[PDB]
Amino acid sequence: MNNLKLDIVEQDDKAIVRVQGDIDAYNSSELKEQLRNFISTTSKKKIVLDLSSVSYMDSAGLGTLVVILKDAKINGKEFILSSLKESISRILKLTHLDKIFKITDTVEEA
Amino acid sequence: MNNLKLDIVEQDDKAIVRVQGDIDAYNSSELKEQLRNFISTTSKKKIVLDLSSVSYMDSAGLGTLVVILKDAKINGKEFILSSLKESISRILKLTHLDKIFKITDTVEEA
Repeated sequence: MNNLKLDIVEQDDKAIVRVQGDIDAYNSSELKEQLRNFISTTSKKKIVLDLSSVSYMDSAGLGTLVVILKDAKINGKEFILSSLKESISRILKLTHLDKIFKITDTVEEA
Repeated sequence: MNNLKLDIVEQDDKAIVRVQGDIDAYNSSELKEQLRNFISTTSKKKIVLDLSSVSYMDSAGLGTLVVILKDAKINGKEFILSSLKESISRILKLTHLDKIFKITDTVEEA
């Protein structure tokens, strides 16, 4: 159970979570619980995951993001994925998860 | 790494996979592996997962199903989820994965 570094910055109406590392079976449980806790103790209405440094995701990772999106909405927050690298934009289009996730080009746009 | 048993039946234009057990982190890799191989052998155009005995799915499980749908289509096949229990119907709705999966009420309807 390896990498996964979270750099969180809150400004405007956004809680920006810069994710370093890939989101896969080795750190998806860690990702879920950090986001879980953060969502419960932030005043911001939008939670933006800045994936600019994420190059890979596996099925465990996609499943975790899907449920985190749900947990966020349960909490009354908007969840957005921003600054995807082409490999991830690719994976989301192929699996049609782009029909579920709100996705912006840049974090500022969210 | 516990349960998971696949009862496969081919008839008509479809390959019916009766899944016994839960689709979770403990057997999602196995699930993906059997389906992968099956999808590569069968001549049926439709692959139907009869989930009537599946009571639970976790994030690893949902993520696996999403990529199996993808791999299925890659192989030119139709992938369908059928006979869901309400717990599962519930989860797919909450996560909005019902926007991705073709789901039928019964296996015969697929």
